[PDB]
Amino acid sequence: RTPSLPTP
Amino acid sequence: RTPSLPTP
Amino acid sequence: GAMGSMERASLIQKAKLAEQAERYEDMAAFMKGAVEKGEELSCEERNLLSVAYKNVVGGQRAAWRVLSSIEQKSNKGPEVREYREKVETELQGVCDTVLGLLDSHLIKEAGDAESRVFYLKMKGDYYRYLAEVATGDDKKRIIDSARSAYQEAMDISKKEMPPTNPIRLGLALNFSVFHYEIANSPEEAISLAKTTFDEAMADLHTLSEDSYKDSTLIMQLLQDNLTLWT
Amino acid sequence: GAMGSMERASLIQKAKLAEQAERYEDMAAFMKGAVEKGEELSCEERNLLSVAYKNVVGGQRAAWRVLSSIEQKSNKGPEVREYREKVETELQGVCDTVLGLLDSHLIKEAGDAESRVFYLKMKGDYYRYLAEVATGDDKKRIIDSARSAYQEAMDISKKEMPPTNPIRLGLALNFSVFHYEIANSPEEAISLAKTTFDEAMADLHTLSEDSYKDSTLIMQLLQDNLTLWT
Repeated sequence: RTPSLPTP
Repeated sequence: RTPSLPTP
Repeated sequence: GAMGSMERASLIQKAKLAEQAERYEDMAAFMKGAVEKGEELSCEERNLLSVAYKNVVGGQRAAWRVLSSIEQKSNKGPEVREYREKVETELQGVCDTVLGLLDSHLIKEAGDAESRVFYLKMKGDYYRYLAEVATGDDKKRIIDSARSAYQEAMDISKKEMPPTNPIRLGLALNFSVFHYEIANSPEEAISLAKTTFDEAMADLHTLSEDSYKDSTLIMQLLQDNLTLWT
Repeated sequence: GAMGSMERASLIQKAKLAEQAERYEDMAAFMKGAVEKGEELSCEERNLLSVAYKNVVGGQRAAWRVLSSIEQKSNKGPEVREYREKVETELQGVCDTVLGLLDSHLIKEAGDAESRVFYLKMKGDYYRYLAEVATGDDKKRIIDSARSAYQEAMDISKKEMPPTNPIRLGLALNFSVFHYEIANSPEEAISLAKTTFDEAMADLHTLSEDSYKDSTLIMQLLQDNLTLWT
């Protein structure tokens, strides 16, 4: 899969 | 603290 | 319900403690309690809500993928399917809880672009997570619900936020992932990531050092995906 | 209770799946269910039980330490204390559950040295975890309960197991940690670690390559602690 937004 | 036994 | 007796401020305080202790289930429960107090969330509080549920559902999704992979390779008794179903139901429960909070009543009370975009992005994300495990009659409706939320968020962000705004950037990143992974629209994913990146690049000159750091971080994540996709 | 309707073999199968999915709470619940079927546990099954609860309590202990540290630095409202207490109570609950399984009825049905030492080592460990958070009137009794379990385990292991046996080695490692961290007996800790290491070293020549690997791994952990302690 593709990386989505991580935690800040 | 000191390390105890980890999981195998 | 269970958090009804605790002060709002205490729930927020404990959410922060739970984050430090990496107790994300607790963190989510505290923030659910805080939302259910009925007051709007600040920027910091919105972030706490997001962090909490992202970690919880993140673990569930990772587990689901492990089990799903085992299940597919097995295709032996019903246990793998049963356990995958269990994790799936729990995941759907968490998604439904988050979506419930957004619908009752975070989104409707969110007037400022920053808050409204944040919650609509969340709505898109949690429908997207539901879509990842969906198969039945409502699968297309789940996908369209994700799409609709992301689209409204995009429309607002384009009108009301600079192209370097971290929320706008993160929304674009996740909507592009939606296109690539869920909607079978890789060209749309690539186009969105590219245009987002380029429009942000052109606005970096307006930013302070701190803002520059945040925007360029997310820009790099867009670039990372473009590199993977091309 | 909740696992009463599931086959023993299915519970074991799901414990293994839960391990792969890093769902340690589930894993522990499955293994609790398996124990409650009333049959003795194999070597593999004992390891699954241990892994499950070690991970669960491990997370709780880490959280407790974070919160305890915050609490001490604060010495502001009651929230840190309250939340530390919450985590503490949950931790004690898990320890009590494990100790309950050992007492009803794993230990009393364990006749072979390998099984009996394994369970008594577990008993020592979970009393040790209780000791880490204890303060009240029964604190000394908790410590003595840990000591007593470890000692019985040691006595059996010395009589019935070679000095390179991984269970014997791990027991010695953890009992030495007990001495250092709980009993305020660093010299006893060092002595035990040293003698354990040396007696294992002298028996390595009897081992196969696979057994050599396992024994030397734990020996290195003993050496690591000796290095830290001296």
